[PDB]
Amino acid sequence: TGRGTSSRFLTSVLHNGLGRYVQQLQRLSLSLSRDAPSSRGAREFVEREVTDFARRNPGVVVYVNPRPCAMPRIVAEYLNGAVREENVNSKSVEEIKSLVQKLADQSGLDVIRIRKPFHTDNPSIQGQWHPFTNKRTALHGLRPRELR
Amino acid sequence: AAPKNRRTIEVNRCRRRNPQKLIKIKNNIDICPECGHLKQKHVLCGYCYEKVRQETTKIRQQIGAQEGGPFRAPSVETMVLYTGEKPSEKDQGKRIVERNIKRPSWFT
Amino acid sequence: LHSKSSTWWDEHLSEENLSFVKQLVSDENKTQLTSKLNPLKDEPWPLHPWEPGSFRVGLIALKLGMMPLWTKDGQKHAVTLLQVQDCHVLKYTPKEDHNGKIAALTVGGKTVSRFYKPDSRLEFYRDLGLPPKQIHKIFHVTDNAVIKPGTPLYAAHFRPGQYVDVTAKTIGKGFQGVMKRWGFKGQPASHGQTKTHRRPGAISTGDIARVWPGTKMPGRMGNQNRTVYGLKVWRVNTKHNIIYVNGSVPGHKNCLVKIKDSTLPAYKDSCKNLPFPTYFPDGDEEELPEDLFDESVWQPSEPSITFA
Amino acid sequence: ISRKWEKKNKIVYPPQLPGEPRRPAEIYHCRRQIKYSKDKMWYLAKMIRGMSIDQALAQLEFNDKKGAQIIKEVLLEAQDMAVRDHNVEFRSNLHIAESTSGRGQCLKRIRYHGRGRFGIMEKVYCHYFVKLVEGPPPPPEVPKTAVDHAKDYIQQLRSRTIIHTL
Amino acid sequence: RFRPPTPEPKEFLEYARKAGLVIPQERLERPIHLACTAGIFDPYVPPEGDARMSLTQRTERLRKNAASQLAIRKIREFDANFKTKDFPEKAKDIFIEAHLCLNNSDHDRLHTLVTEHCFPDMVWDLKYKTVRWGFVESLEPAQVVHVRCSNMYGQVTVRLHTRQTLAIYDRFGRLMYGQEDVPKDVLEYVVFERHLMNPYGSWRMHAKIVPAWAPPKQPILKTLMIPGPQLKPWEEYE
Amino acid sequence: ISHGRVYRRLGLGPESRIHLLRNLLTGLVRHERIEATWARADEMRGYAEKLIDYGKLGDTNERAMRMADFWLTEKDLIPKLFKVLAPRFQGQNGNYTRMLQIPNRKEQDRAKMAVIEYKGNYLPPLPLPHRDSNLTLLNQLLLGLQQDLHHNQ
Amino acid sequence: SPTELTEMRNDLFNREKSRQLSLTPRTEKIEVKHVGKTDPGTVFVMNKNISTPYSCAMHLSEWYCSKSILALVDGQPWDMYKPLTKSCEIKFLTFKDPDPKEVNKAYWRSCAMMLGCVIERAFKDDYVVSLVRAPEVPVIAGAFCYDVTLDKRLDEWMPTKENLRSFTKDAHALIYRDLPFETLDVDARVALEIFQHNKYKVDFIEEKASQNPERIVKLHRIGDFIDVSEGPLIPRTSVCFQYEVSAVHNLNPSQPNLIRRFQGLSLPTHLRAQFTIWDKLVERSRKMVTED
RNA sequence: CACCAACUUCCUAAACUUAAAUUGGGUUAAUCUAUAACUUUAUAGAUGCAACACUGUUAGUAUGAGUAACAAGAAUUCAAU
Ligand SMILES: [Mg+2]
Ligand SMILES: [Mg+2]
Ligand SMILES: [Mg+2]
Ligand SMILES: [Mg+2]
Ligand SMILES: [Mg+2]
Ligand SMILES: [Mg+2]
Ligand SMILES: [Mg+2]
Ligand SMILES: [Mg+2]
Ligand SMILES: [Mg+2]
Ligand SMILES: [Mg+2]
Ligand SMILES: [Mg+2]
Ligand SMILES: [Mg+2]
Ligand SMILES: [Mg+2]
Ligand SMILES: [Mg+2]
Ligand SMILES: [Mg+2]
Ligand SMILES: [Mg+2]
Ligand SMILES: [Mg+2]
Ligand SMILES: [Zn+2]
Repeated sequence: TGRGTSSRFLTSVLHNGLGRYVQQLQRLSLSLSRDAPSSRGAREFVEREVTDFARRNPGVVVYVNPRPCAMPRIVAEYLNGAVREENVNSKSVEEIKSLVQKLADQSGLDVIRIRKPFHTDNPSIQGQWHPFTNKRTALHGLRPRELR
Repeated sequence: AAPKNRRTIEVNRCRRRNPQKLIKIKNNIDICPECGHLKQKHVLCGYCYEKVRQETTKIRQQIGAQEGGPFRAPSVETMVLYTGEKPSEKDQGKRIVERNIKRPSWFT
Repeated sequence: LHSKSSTWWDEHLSEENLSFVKQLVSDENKTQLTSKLNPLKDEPWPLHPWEPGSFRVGLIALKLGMMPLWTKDGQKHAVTLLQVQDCHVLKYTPKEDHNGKIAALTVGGKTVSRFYKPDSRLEFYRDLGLPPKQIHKIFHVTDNAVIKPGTPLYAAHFRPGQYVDVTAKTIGKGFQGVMKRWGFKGQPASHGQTKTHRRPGAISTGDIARVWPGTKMPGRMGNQNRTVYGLKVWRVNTKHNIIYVNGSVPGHKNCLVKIKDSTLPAYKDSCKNLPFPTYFPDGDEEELPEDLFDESVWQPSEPSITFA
Repeated sequence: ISRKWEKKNKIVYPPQLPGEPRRPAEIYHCRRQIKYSKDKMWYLAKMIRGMSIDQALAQLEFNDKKGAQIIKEVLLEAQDMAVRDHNVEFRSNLHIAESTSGRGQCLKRIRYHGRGRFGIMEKVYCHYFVKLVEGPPPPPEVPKTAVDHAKDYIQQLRSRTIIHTL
Repeated sequence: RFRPPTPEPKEFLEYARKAGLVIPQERLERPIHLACTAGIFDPYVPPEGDARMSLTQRTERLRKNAASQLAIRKIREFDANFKTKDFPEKAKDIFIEAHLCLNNSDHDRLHTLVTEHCFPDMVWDLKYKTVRWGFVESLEPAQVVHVRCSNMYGQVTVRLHTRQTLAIYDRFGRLMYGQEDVPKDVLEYVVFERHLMNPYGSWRMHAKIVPAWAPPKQPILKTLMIPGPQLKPWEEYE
Repeated sequence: ISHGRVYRRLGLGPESRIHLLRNLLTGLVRHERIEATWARADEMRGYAEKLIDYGKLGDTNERAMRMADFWLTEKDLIPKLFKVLAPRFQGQNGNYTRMLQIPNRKEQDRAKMAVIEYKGNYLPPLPLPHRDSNLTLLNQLLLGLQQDLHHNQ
Repeated sequence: SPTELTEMRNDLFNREKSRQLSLTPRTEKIEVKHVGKTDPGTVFVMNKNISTPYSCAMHLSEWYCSKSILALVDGQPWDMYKPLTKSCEIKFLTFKDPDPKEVNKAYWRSCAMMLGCVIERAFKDDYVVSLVRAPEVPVIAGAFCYDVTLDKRLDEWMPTKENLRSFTKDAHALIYRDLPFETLDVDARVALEIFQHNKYKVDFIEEKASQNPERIVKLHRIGDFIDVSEGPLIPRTSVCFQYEVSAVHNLNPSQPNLIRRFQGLSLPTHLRAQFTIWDKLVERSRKMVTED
């Protein structure tokens, strides 16, 4: 599936940790049904856990839309422009609470194979190896067998 | 002998799109100066030739009417004359075929 | 159309210019060929003497046909007639460039028209100042035997009594079977043989599960370069530049052949007597008889043979 | 069935602004249900690809295949409508952008055999498609030169990275 | 075994044309309904010099009242409100509004602003085209010029002198006939019509009259080739 | 191997070849211009040339009469050969027949065709390939070269 | 600097094109009838002062476009790219017509005009090259000639075999460019301004202006190069296939100014010559050509 | 005088310890009915309830293959000579 799928390298949206850490998640949309067995758990999330999540994350704008609905859905939008949608159909408060926190911590970067666990922009301090390093010079720079 | 395996489109596509099997482009096509229709360099024009043969059929029709039957070929030279022309002294004693139309420009 | 079009020398020539160009092209052939008739007076390259182990140039000739010939012993020998025709030396390489130990000379014979030839070949001859030749061939020549390019060669370059080797393309037989290509026996005509008379038998054995490379099979027969070794020279006709060579020569009549001294062990250094660089008629040291014969040959106009 | 090729001629683009390159005209034409094999028709359709209208007609007029005459008629029909209906100013200012053969709706019959046996005959039909674009034929492809090949080799070398490390 | 050869039968015409058929004419049980009549009852001949004038014409019509005003009486008999004093203005509204539809291509509205002899003469040669018609000021006021009547139809030719702009384009947006935006003055005679009898009949544009003495219209930008006679090998040019 | 053989294999066999060519020759003599396949017209051209030679020999020649009798199946043509065609070609030493290639036959076999005729006939002239005029650019330059070469010796 | 002259001359040439093009307002249709042997009776309605004889050939087919080198508009030869002015009769002339005299002259002039362009830019900017005239010589002469006055420093210098070969290498590069032969009929006033520096051109311009009732002169441009012309010219520089600068002969009575005539030979794509025939015709094109 | 090497074992996080006829258990795709839901869902009750394979059945389309094989005597002035 690696050859059947795309890949990328480890990265951050705007050098997130260098100067100041900024939370990537910027919007949550939750659509609910006032009376629907599938949306019962999501309803309890609004009653109990939505306000506390909203306060902990003041940079995330949260929209709650009770409406005649068949499946409750969560839409998460990020600064880099990624959009993620989740079925919340017939999930407990514990599952929806767990899912919502995972979305906040994530970045918009696509969840695909990451080629290397590490990444540097300044790999070398002392100079990158080239074939001449560890080769001693010769007087007058005479190549082998040169008469002069 | 029967095939042991079905042949793939990728194998077949190489065989039937090989240059050896493609239609070769022709460099010998040119125009007829008189009619402006296309012709090959080494063959006669099919449009100018069509004019000649249609006139030839008309003449051969007239010859048959004059003879009136099989095995009536003359033992003397033949000549064709068009309206407004009369036999010359050199034309004496030669079968004359008469055509209603005027002398064609090409025919001399 | 703004595309490729075909042309040939005659397409745009008028009726009058058609004859004029023909006479002009033939006129040039005359003047060019008479310019090279005198090699020795046109800065000839130095003429080294013969030393053992030398190899001199050969000639390209046309195959006229065959005729009978007799010796003073009464034996009849079928002989082939080879005509040396517009044979000139064309190119010289040194030992280094040819990559052999020995050097190379390229000769060419049988001048041809100039009208259906590539521009490349025509430029090659225009530099050399010769009309185009039908065929090129390469001869291995030692340094002492090098001859300057543009030098004509003549049948007198060979003399009766020397043995020679001729190489030419054999007569083509087209695609053939296995009986006529390799002399396979085949299968019986009757007694139950079903649809197998001239067919190859078993290709190979069952074990190897393949056909060995080089297995003899039906294919295209003839049109190959072959060489005949050790053919005696019975007579040379200096007037018409005809060489009489014992026996058969590969190829059809009017086929060009390559003639050079024989490379067989016996006649290793027989070119001592022959003109070592080549035979120069421009030198005119002595004027040759019209017909040169080998001593055993019975010449016509001689008294009838009486083995007294 | 599907007959989209005919409707491709009914697209209407909005008026172009004065400061914009003039859009070349495009004409789509087809002949449906030709009693001819699409495979055999491919060679004829292939040959005239990219050639100009007059060049294609010259090549077709001297071809001995049945499809050659059929393709010629389609091209003449396409040429006339281009001037008559698609505001093409010059007849000669056209080249064959696309030309391909498609399978048609065939028939099933019986081909008799020697021993009371038979096989399934197919009476094959094909379609022929062309798109004509106003303007001279695009220039032919030029093979890559030795210097062109060498530069690509050097780019291949320069792209290299140290693999599986920091 | 096998399957049977069913013959498996804009198509009936070919079927019967190849086979050939006796198509006896049929008497239409319901008579076809016509809301307008092809042609003009009396084609008004525009007097010479009627253009390039920078009311006298209206006086001439008053003189022709012998053959025209009597028709107006009939127009009043069925409506009793058709006054040639105010009609000129209403005529302009139709004309201007009708032509505007072409820009949108609101063929729906046109059918309510033109008759069945003008719609085919306004849209047929504009399919797969994007016209752009705009009305610049009118040089002089419109004037009635001829009123005729014949189930019963009445036509009131109107004379208008206005300035307009037209910029027809191809499918590909390329310009074909006109200048993008440049006014040109036009003196055209329009022929309105109405079905007096029908309760739901009104005034719609029927046709236009082209004086012989009119100047030639602007030519198309593109250059045309008119093919000469095509000759078979038998024939020769003359 | 068919090296050196100067005949095509036509018809049902050797006899059938002669009869097929014989009918074409009989048509050519009667009509003086015939259309046939290029291969068959090429095969019959040689007999067309030689037939005129026999006519030249003369009416009184018995060998000519027997040969003319065999080849002309319609016997009215025998006077024509001896008294019309042969007198016409008295001056010429050869090349009595003119053979040209015409477009391929439009009959689903796409045969290669040719029109074969006797020279000097009364029919409308064939549209022969005509060479360029001396007034063309290339011809004039060649004409210019010719004048200089002849005038200057 | 020579570059300054080319830049200034080009601007006036470009300026004149716009001036005359602007002078003609609107689009006017003209009836031009095809009077040629083939496709007779065709009538082209074309735009006045914009359409050209080539545009008429465009309608018929691509064969006319390739094969038509000149056209007779009312019995006079017209450049294929020269705009038409009025309703007229048009006929297309090719190299292979029975009477190609007009085509032969037009081709011969164009080859000489190309020869002038190559020469001027071949020599180093340090030296000075002055073109004097393009002589009118019959095709029978065997070569087209162009007269040039070079710098005094070169009066004792004669081009070598490679120098004439290089001159030809550039001509076979002008051909590859495939440049159209632009045409203008311009008043004497503008022509003199574009050729003010060259005295030889000025007098030539005067002779042509004197001949015509008006002061109209014919100017032709190949890329940057501009020149006066004796008459119509070939549509494009791609018509040529074989080109050759053959021999340079210095006119003997040339003491006040050493005027050197460079000769050449060319053949179109339509009438190509075999390898040997080219040789002979070129050798015969290396002999001094007198003007008659 | 050693190195290399099978998650054998350690390490971070986890996990709690071995061909296959057969046996025990936890979920579930689809559709219908009851009552709800209202961009396609929930709890129950039901069933012709899930196919990479039976020389499976029907239909379609390939491969072999544009291959094996098939056909009209000639010319002309053409229900003709
Ligand atoms: Mg492969
Ligand atoms: Mg045997
Ligand atoms: Mg047998
Ligand atoms: Mg093996
Ligand atoms: Mg049976
Ligand atoms: Mg099958
Ligand atoms: Mg053979
Ligand atoms: Mg043979
Ligand atoms: Mg383990
Ligand atoms: Mg198991
Ligand atoms: Mg089931
Ligand atoms: Mg299935
Ligand atoms: Mg099986
Ligand atoms: Mg199955
Ligand atoms: Mg198949
Ligand atoms: Mg096979
Ligand atoms: Mg077969
Ligand atoms: Zn013709």
